Amino acid sequence: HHHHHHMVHITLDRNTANSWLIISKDRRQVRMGDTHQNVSDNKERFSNYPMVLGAQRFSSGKMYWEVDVTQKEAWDLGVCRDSVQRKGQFSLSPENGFWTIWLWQDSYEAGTSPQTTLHIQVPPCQIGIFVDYEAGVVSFYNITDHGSLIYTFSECVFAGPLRPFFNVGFNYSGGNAAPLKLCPL
Ligand SMILES: CCc1ncc(CNC)s1
Repeated sequence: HHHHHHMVHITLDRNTANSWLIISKDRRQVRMGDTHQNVSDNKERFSNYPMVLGAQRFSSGKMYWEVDVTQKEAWDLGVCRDSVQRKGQFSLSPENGFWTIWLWQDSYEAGTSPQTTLHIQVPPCQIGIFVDYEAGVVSFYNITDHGSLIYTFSECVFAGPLRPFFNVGFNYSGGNAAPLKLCPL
């Protein structure tokens, strides 16, 4: 792909984070803590899952960023509406305001309803995410495999400002402690 020139500097919004997440001082890395991280509760925090939003809001244009997923067993990445539900249980789907892919139990899937099997021959260490607001497109690229396409959501009905979306996943296994990292331009 040739989307690299739409690169945007994404930073994480502490105030949206689940209370067990640890966000680095530069706001470019997030990982699961082994306990509550001693923050006050607020209506923005994702309560049920280890999720956090980027600070940036997009309502136009073309945007591209990259995320490092090295050695993780489970994660969700993509974009979501600024107004997605924060509390209680919910599915990641466009009907609920999410445009996401994930890794879970050694398989990759796109967050459609129902979910779609992805075909990845080279497990990615870094994922590229491309958003074209006007076109209604969210695309995912395998940086480890020369930028090969993973998945395109088209005909997207964003219906609001978009925010970068992250889930570090649970760490029940002891094999999923590694962080998500926003990679340099
Ligand atoms: C969603 C908040 C959490 N409660 C317990 C957690 C620890 N499990 C890996 S994370």
